[PDB]
Amino acid sequence: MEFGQAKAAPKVQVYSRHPATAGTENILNCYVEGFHPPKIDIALLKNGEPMKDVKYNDMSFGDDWTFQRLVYAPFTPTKSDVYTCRVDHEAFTEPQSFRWEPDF
Amino acid sequence: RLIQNSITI
Amino acid sequence: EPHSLRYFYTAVSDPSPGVPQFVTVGSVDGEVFVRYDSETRKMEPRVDWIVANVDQQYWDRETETSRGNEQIFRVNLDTARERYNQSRGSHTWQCMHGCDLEDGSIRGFQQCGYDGKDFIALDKDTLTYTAADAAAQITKRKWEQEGTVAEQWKNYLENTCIEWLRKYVSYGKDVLERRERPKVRVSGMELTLSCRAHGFYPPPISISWLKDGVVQEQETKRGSTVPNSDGTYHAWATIDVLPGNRDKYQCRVEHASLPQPGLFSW
Repeated sequence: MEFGQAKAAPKVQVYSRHPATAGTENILNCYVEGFHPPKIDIALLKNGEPMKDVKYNDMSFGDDWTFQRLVYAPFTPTKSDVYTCRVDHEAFTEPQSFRWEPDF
Repeated sequence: RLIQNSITI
Repeated sequence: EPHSLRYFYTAVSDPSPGVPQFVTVGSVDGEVFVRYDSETRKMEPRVDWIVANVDQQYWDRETETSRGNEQIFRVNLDTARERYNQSRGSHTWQCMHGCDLEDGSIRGFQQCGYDGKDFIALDKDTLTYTAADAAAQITKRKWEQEGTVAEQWKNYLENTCIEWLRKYVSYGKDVLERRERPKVRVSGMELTLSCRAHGFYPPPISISWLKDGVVQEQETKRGSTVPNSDGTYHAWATIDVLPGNRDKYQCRVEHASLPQPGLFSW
Protein backbone atom coordinates (compact mmCIF):
# COMPACT_ATOMS: atom_id res chain seq x y z
CA MET A 1 0.00 0.00 0.00
CA GLU A 2 1.04 3.61 -0.53
CA PHE A 3 2.31 5.78 2.32
CA GLY A 4 -0.67 7.26 4.17
CA GLN A 5 -3.06 4.57 2.96
CA ALA A 6 -4.78 2.81 5.88
CA LYS A 7 -6.36 -0.24 4.25
CA ALA A 8 -7.30 -1.96 0.98
CA ALA A 9 -10.63 -3.45 -0.12
CA PRO A 10 -10.89 -7.13 -1.16
CA LYS A 11 -11.36 -7.96 -4.84
CA VAL A 12 -13.45 -11.09 -5.19
CA GLN A 13 -14.04 -13.85 -7.76
CA VAL A 14 -16.50 -16.74 -7.44
CA TYR A 15 -16.08 -19.69 -9.81
CA SER A 16 -16.45 -23.46 -10.02
CA ARG A 17 -13.63 -25.99 -10.55
CA HIS A 18 -15.44 -27.39 -13.62
CA PRO A 19 -18.00 -25.90 -16.00
CA ALA A 20 -21.41 -26.15 -14.31
CA THR A 21 -23.76 -29.03 -15.11
CA ALA A 22 -26.83 -29.13 -12.85
CA GLY A 23 -26.71 -32.38 -10.86
CA THR A 24 -22.97 -33.02 -11.38
CA GLU A 25 -20.57 -32.79 -8.43
CA ASN A 26 -18.28 -29.77 -8.51
CA ILE A 27 -16.25 -27.44 -6.24
CA LEU A 28 -17.22 -23.84 -5.46
CA ASN A 29 -14.36 -21.36 -5.17
CA CYS A 30 -14.20 -17.90 -3.67
CA TYR A 31 -10.86 -16.25 -4.22
CA VAL A 32 -10.24 -12.99 -2.36
CA GLU A 33 -7.19 -10.80 -3.00
CA GLY A 34 -5.80 -7.29 -2.57
CA PHE A 35 -7.01 -6.72 1.00
CA HIS A 36 -5.34 -5.23 4.09
CA PRO A 37 -5.49 -5.72 7.02
CA PRO A 38 -5.61 -9.55 6.98
CA LYS A 39 -8.65 -9.77 9.32
CA ILE A 40 -11.53 -10.86 7.07
CA ASP A 41 -14.68 -12.99 7.05
CA ILE A 42 -15.26 -14.98 3.86
CA ALA A 43 -18.44 -17.04 3.81
CA LEU A 44 -19.67 -19.51 1.19
CA LEU A 45 -23.49 -19.59 1.27
CA LYS A 46 -26.15 -21.80 -0.29
CA ASN A 47 -29.42 -19.84 -0.36
CA GLY A 48 -27.92 -17.62 2.36
CA GLU A 49 -26.90 -20.58 4.53
CA PRO A 50 -23.31 -21.59 5.42
CA MET A 51 -22.17 -24.52 3.26
CA LYS A 52 -20.85 -27.83 4.59
CA ASP A 53 -17.12 -28.64 4.65
CA VAL A 54 -15.76 -25.25 3.59
CA LYS A 55 -11.97 -25.16 3.54
CA TYR A 56 -9.67 -22.16 3.86
CA ASN A 57 -6.25 -22.20 2.26
CA ASP A 58 -3.16 -20.54 3.76
CA MET A 59 -2.77 -16.85 2.96
CA SER A 60 -0.18 -15.40 0.64
CA PHE A 61 0.60 -11.76 -0.13
CA GLY A 62 1.88 -9.63 -3.00
CA ASP A 63 4.63 -7.06 -3.37
CA ASP A 64 2.15 -4.40 -2.18
CA TRP A 65 1.65 -6.40 1.07
CA THR A 66 -2.01 -7.12 0.35
CA PHE A 67 -3.33 -10.55 1.22
CA GLN A 68 -4.97 -13.31 -0.81
CA ARG A 69 -6.91 -16.40 0.19
CA LEU A 70 -8.76 -19.20 -1.58
CA VAL A 71 -11.94 -20.49 0.08
CA TYR A 72 -13.68 -23.54 -1.38
CA ALA A 73 -16.26 -26.27 -0.78
CA PRO A 74 -17.55 -29.33 -2.64
CA PHE A 75 -21.04 -28.79 -4.07
CA THR A 76 -23.62 -30.09 -6.53
CA PRO A 77 -25.18 -27.09 -8.35
CA THR A 78 -28.81 -27.04 -9.49
CA LYS A 79 -31.00 -24.72 -11.59
CA SER A 80 -32.66 -23.24 -8.49
CA ASP A 81 -30.07 -22.97 -5.65
CA VAL A 82 -28.36 -19.60 -5.11
CA TYR A 83 -24.65 -19.69 -4.34
CA THR A 84 -22.82 -16.66 -2.96
CA CYS A 85 -19.59 -15.64 -1.31
CA ARG A 86 -20.22 -13.08 1.43
CA VAL A 87 -17.14 -11.05 2.45
CA ASP A 88 -16.93 -8.76 5.47
CA HIS A 89 -13.83 -6.55 5.75
CA GLU A 90 -13.17 -3.14 7.39
CA ALA A 91 -12.48 -1.63 3.94
CA PHE A 92 -16.13 -2.36 3.04
CA THR A 93 -18.80 -0.27 4.81
CA GLU A 94 -21.00 -3.38 4.96
CA PRO A 95 -20.50 -7.06 4.06
CA GLN A 96 -20.57 -7.58 0.29
CA SER A 97 -22.17 -10.59 -1.39
CA PHE A 98 -20.82 -11.95 -4.69
CA ARG A 99 -23.15 -14.23 -6.64
CA TRP A 100 -21.90 -17.30 -8.49
CA GLU A 101 -23.09 -17.11 -12.10
CA PRO A 102 -23.72 -20.74 -13.17
CA ASP A 103 -23.70 -20.30 -16.97
CA PHE A 104 -24.90 -23.90 -17.47
CA ARG B 1 14.57 -23.96 3.82
CA LEU B 2 14.24 -20.87 6.07
CA ILE B 3 17.20 -18.59 6.71
CA GLN B 4 18.39 -18.96 10.31
CA ASN B 5 19.49 -16.40 12.92
CA SER B 6 17.06 -13.57 12.08
CA ILE B 7 17.40 -10.12 13.73
CA THR B 8 14.96 -7.62 15.28
CA ILE B 9 14.38 -4.18 13.74
CA GLU C 1 10.14 -23.30 -16.93
CA PRO C 2 11.20 -20.48 -14.53
CA HIS C 3 11.15 -21.29 -10.79
CA SER C 4 10.84 -19.51 -7.44
CA LEU C 5 11.00 -20.17 -3.71
CA ARG C 6 9.07 -17.74 -1.47
CA TYR C 7 8.59 -17.36 2.29
CA PHE C 8 5.77 -15.15 3.60
CA TYR C 9 5.84 -14.09 7.26
CA THR C 10 2.87 -12.37 8.93
CA ALA C 11 2.56 -11.26 12.54
CA VAL C 12 -0.36 -9.30 14.01
CA SER C 13 -0.83 -7.58 17.38
CA ASP C 14 -4.54 -8.55 17.35
CA PRO C 15 -5.21 -12.06 15.97
CA SER C 16 -8.63 -12.91 14.50
CA PRO C 17 -10.40 -15.93 12.89
CA GLY C 18 -8.02 -17.38 10.27
CA VAL C 19 -5.27 -14.96 11.37
CA PRO C 20 -2.95 -16.42 14.04
CA GLN C 21 -0.52 -14.16 15.89
CA PHE C 22 2.31 -15.44 13.68
CA VAL C 23 2.29 -17.42 10.42
CA THR C 24 5.04 -18.51 8.05
CA VAL C 25 4.08 -19.91 4.64
CA GLY C 26 6.56 -21.38 2.14
CA SER C 27 5.79 -21.68 -1.56
CA VAL C 28 7.46 -23.13 -4.64
CA ASP C 29 6.37 -21.76 -8.03
CA GLY C 30 3.41 -20.12 -6.29
CA GLU C 31 2.26 -23.38 -4.67
CA VAL C 32 2.30 -23.57 -0.84
CA PHE C 33 4.43 -26.52 0.35
CA VAL C 34 5.10 -25.76 4.05
CA ARG C 35 3.40 -23.81 6.84
CA TYR C 36 4.00 -22.88 10.47
CA ASP C 37 1.94 -20.93 12.97
CA SER C 38 2.10 -19.77 16.60
CA GLU C 39 -0.77 -22.11 17.51
CA THR C 40 0.45 -25.46 16.10
CA ARG C 41 4.04 -24.40 16.78
CA LYS C 42 5.47 -26.73 14.13
CA MET C 43 6.45 -26.51 10.46
CA GLU C 44 4.06 -28.78 8.59
CA PRO C 45 3.85 -30.09 5.00
CA ARG C 46 1.09 -28.84 2.73
CA VAL C 47 1.92 -31.04 -0.27
CA ASP C 48 2.91 -34.72 -0.65
CA TRP C 49 6.22 -34.29 -2.44
CA ILE C 50 7.93 -32.50 0.48
CA VAL C 51 7.22 -35.13 3.19
CA ALA C 52 8.27 -37.91 0.79
CA ASN C 53 11.64 -36.25 0.17
CA VAL C 54 12.95 -34.77 3.45
CA ASP C 55 14.00 -36.31 6.75
CA GLN C 56 12.66 -35.63 10.26
CA GLN C 57 15.68 -33.37 10.89
CA TYR C 58 14.34 -31.02 8.17
CA TRP C 59 11.05 -30.61 10.08
CA ASP C 60 12.81 -30.27 13.45
CA ARG C 61 15.12 -27.55 12.11
CA GLU C 62 12.38 -25.59 10.30
CA THR C 63 10.28 -25.80 13.48
CA GLU C 64 13.22 -24.54 15.60
CA THR C 65 13.89 -21.64 13.19
CA SER C 66 10.18 -20.67 13.15
CA ARG C 67 9.85 -20.85 16.95
CA GLY C 68 12.72 -18.33 17.16
CA ASN C 69 11.19 -16.10 14.43
CA GLU C 70 7.92 -15.87 16.35
CA GLN C 71 9.72 -14.14 19.23
CA ILE C 72 11.61 -11.79 16.86
CA PHE C 73 8.37 -10.74 15.15
CA ARG C 74 6.67 -10.05 18.52
CA VAL C 75 9.53 -7.64 19.32
CA ASN C 76 9.32 -6.05 15.85
CA LEU C 77 5.64 -5.21 16.51
CA ASP C 78 6.51 -3.61 19.88
CA THR C 79 9.48 -1.67 18.44
CA ALA C 80 7.47 -0.45 15.44
CA ARG C 81 4.65 0.76 17.69
CA GLU C 82 7.20 2.69 19.80
CA ARG C 83 9.04 4.13 16.73
CA TYR C 84 5.83 5.56 15.29
CA ASN C 85 4.68 6.67 18.78
CA GLN C 86 1.51 4.59 18.48
CA SER C 87 -0.94 3.53 21.15
CA ARG C 88 -1.97 -0.12 21.67
CA GLY C 89 -3.97 -1.35 18.66
CA SER C 90 -4.29 -3.60 15.61
CA HIS C 91 -1.04 -3.69 13.66
CA THR C 92 0.65 -5.93 11.10
CA TRP C 93 4.29 -6.81 10.55
CA GLN C 94 5.17 -8.64 7.30
CA CYS C 95 8.36 -9.95 5.70
CA MET C 96 8.82 -11.71 2.38
CA HIS C 97 11.90 -13.33 1.03
CA GLY C 98 12.74 -15.48 -1.94
CA CYS C 99 14.85 -16.35 -4.93
CA ASP C 100 14.11 -16.89 -8.64
CA LEU C 101 15.80 -19.30 -10.99
CA GLU C 102 15.46 -18.26 -14.63
CA ASP C 103 17.47 -19.18 -17.73
CA GLY C 104 20.89 -19.45 -16.09
CA SER C 105 20.46 -16.34 -13.96
CA ILE C 106 19.32 -15.94 -10.36
CA ARG C 107 17.40 -13.27 -8.41
CA GLY C 108 16.95 -12.77 -4.66
CA PHE C 109 15.14 -10.37 -2.33
CA GLN C 110 14.32 -9.63 1.32
CA GLN C 111 11.77 -6.98 2.26
CA CYS C 112 9.70 -6.09 5.34
CA GLY C 113 6.53 -4.03 5.72
CA TYR C 114 4.61 -2.45 8.61
CA ASP C 115 0.81 -1.95 8.50
CA GLY C 116 0.99 -2.87 4.80
CA LYS C 117 3.53 -0.19 3.83
CA ASP C 118 7.19 -0.64 2.90
CA PHE C 119 9.56 -0.41 5.81
CA ILE C 120 12.94 -1.88 4.82
CA ALA C 121 14.38 -3.86 1.90
CA LEU C 122 17.75 -5.43 1.15
CA ASP C 123 19.79 -4.00 -1.72
CA LYS C 124 21.75 -7.15 -2.49
CA ASP C 125 24.08 -5.50 -5.05
CA THR C 126 25.46 -2.92 -2.58
CA LEU C 127 24.84 -4.87 0.66
CA THR C 128 22.91 -1.96 2.13
CA TYR C 129 19.33 -1.59 3.39
CA THR C 130 16.84 0.75 1.77
CA ALA C 131 14.77 2.54 4.41
CA ALA C 132 11.26 3.78 3.58
CA ASP C 133 11.14 6.57 6.20
CA ALA C 134 12.95 7.98 9.27
CA ALA C 135 11.71 5.18 11.54
CA ALA C 136 13.24 2.60 9.21
CA GLN C 137 16.51 4.55 8.99
CA ILE C 138 17.16 3.48 12.62
CA THR C 139 16.89 -0.17 11.49
CA LYS C 140 19.10 0.56 8.44
CA ARG C 141 21.85 1.85 10.76
CA LYS C 142 21.43 -1.11 13.15
CA TRP C 143 21.56 -3.80 10.46
CA GLU C 144 24.40 -2.16 8.54
CA GLN C 145 26.43 -1.54 11.72
CA GLU C 146 25.91 -5.17 12.74
CA GLY C 147 28.14 -5.87 9.75
CA THR C 148 27.12 -9.45 8.85
CA VAL C 149 23.34 -9.20 8.28
CA ALA C 150 23.45 -8.11 4.61
CA GLU C 151 26.30 -10.54 3.91
CA GLN C 152 24.40 -13.47 5.47
CA TRP C 153 21.34 -12.55 3.42
CA LYS C 154 23.33 -12.35 0.18
CA ASN C 155 24.87 -15.76 0.94
CA TYR C 156 21.44 -17.22 1.72
CA LEU C 157 19.66 -15.76 -1.32
CA GLU C 158 22.40 -16.52 -3.84
CA ASN C 159 23.40 -19.97 -2.54
CA THR C 160 21.26 -21.67 0.14
CA CYS C 161 17.90 -20.52 -1.27
CA ILE C 162 18.82 -21.56 -4.83
CA GLU C 163 20.26 -24.91 -3.71
CA TRP C 164 17.02 -25.75 -1.88
CA LEU C 165 14.86 -24.46 -4.76
CA ARG C 166 16.68 -26.84 -7.13
CA LYS C 167 15.96 -29.70 -4.68
CA TYR C 168 12.28 -28.72 -4.29
CA VAL C 169 11.75 -28.45 -8.05
CA SER C 170 13.26 -31.94 -8.36
CA TYR C 171 11.08 -33.34 -5.53
CA GLY C 172 7.90 -31.87 -7.04
CA LYS C 173 8.71 -32.32 -10.75
CA ASP C 174 5.69 -34.56 -11.51
CA VAL C 175 3.48 -31.82 -10.09
CA LEU C 176 5.43 -28.67 -11.01
CA GLU C 177 6.35 -29.59 -14.59
CA ARG C 178 3.06 -31.16 -15.66
CA ARG C 179 0.58 -29.73 -18.14
CA GLU C 180 -3.20 -29.83 -17.80
CA ARG C 181 -5.56 -28.71 -20.55
CA PRO C 182 -8.12 -26.00 -19.87
CA LYS C 183 -11.73 -27.10 -20.23
CA VAL C 184 -13.29 -24.12 -21.99
CA ARG C 185 -16.89 -22.91 -22.10
CA VAL C 186 -18.42 -19.92 -23.87
CA SER C 187 -21.55 -18.22 -22.47
CA GLY C 188 -23.73 -15.17 -23.17
CA MET C 189 -26.25 -12.84 -21.53
CA GLU C 190 -28.61 -10.32 -23.18
CA LEU C 191 -24.73 -9.16 -25.47
CA THR C 192 -21.97 -10.05 -23.03
CA LEU C 193 -19.99 -13.05 -24.25
CA SER C 194 -17.95 -14.96 -21.67
CA CYS C 195 -15.03 -17.31 -22.28
CA ARG C 196 -14.15 -19.39 -19.20
CA ALA C 197 -11.11 -21.67 -18.95
CA HIS C 198 -11.14 -24.31 -16.20
CA GLY C 199 -8.45 -26.50 -14.68
CA PHE C 200 -5.28 -25.51 -16.54
CA TYR C 201 -1.59 -25.72 -15.55
CA PRO C 202 0.80 -23.95 -15.62
CA PRO C 203 -0.77 -20.53 -14.79
CA PRO C 204 0.39 -18.58 -17.86
CA ILE C 205 -2.51 -18.29 -20.31
CA SER C 206 -3.83 -15.95 -22.99
CA ILE C 207 -7.57 -15.73 -23.65
CA SER C 208 -8.64 -13.43 -26.52
CA TRP C 209 -11.87 -12.60 -28.32
CA LEU C 210 -11.86 -12.46 -32.13
CA LYS C 211 -14.36 -10.80 -34.45
CA ASP C 212 -14.09 -12.54 -37.84
CA GLY C 213 -10.54 -13.54 -36.86
CA VAL C 214 -9.60 -10.05 -35.66
CA VAL C 215 -8.29 -9.63 -32.07
CA GLN C 216 -10.40 -7.19 -30.04
CA GLU C 217 -7.81 -6.04 -27.47
CA GLN C 218 -9.40 -2.73 -26.43
CA GLU C 219 -12.77 -4.48 -26.03
CA THR C 220 -11.63 -7.50 -24.01
CA LYS C 221 -12.14 -7.43 -20.24
CA ARG C 222 -10.15 -10.00 -18.20
CA GLY C 223 -10.12 -11.34 -14.67
CA SER C 224 -6.98 -12.15 -12.75
CA THR C 225 -5.85 -15.79 -13.09
CA VAL C 226 -6.93 -17.57 -9.90
CA PRO C 227 -6.17 -20.98 -8.35
CA ASN C 228 -8.44 -23.96 -7.97
CA SER C 229 -8.15 -26.14 -4.84
CA ASP C 230 -6.16 -28.84 -6.66
CA GLY C 231 -3.41 -26.50 -7.85
CA THR C 232 -4.88 -25.99 -11.33
CA TYR C 233 -6.04 -22.52 -12.44
CA HIS C 234 -9.02 -20.56 -13.70
CA ALA C 235 -9.24 -17.55 -16.03
CA TRP C 236 -11.94 -15.76 -18.02
CA ALA C 237 -12.38 -13.09 -20.68
CA THR C 238 -15.61 -11.30 -21.57
CA ILE C 239 -16.73 -9.01 -24.39
CA ASP C 240 -19.74 -6.74 -24.98
CA VAL C 241 -21.20 -7.05 -28.49
CA LEU C 242 -24.45 -6.42 -30.42
CA PRO C 243 -26.89 -9.38 -30.12
CA GLY C 244 -27.00 -9.59 -33.94
CA ASN C 245 -23.24 -9.99 -34.25
CA ARG C 246 -23.11 -13.14 -32.09
CA ASP C 247 -21.69 -15.45 -34.77
CA LYS C 248 -18.75 -13.21 -35.73
CA TYR C 249 -17.01 -13.90 -32.42
CA GLN C 250 -14.61 -16.63 -31.29
CA CYS C 251 -12.54 -17.09 -28.16
CA ARG C 252 -8.86 -17.91 -28.68
CA VAL C 253 -7.06 -19.68 -25.83
CA GLU C 254 -3.25 -19.96 -25.88
CA HIS C 255 -1.65 -22.26 -23.30
CA ALA C 256 1.38 -24.58 -22.96
CA SER C 257 -0.84 -27.68 -22.90
CA LEU C 258 -2.19 -26.66 -26.35
CA PRO C 259 0.12 -27.25 -29.36
CA GLN C 260 -2.19 -24.91 -31.29
CA PRO C 261 -4.36 -22.17 -29.78
CA GLY C 262 -7.89 -23.47 -29.16
CA LEU C 263 -10.85 -21.72 -30.79
CA PHE C 264 -14.33 -21.71 -29.27
CA SER C 265 -17.79 -20.43 -30.24
CA TRP C 266 -20.95 -20.02 -28.13
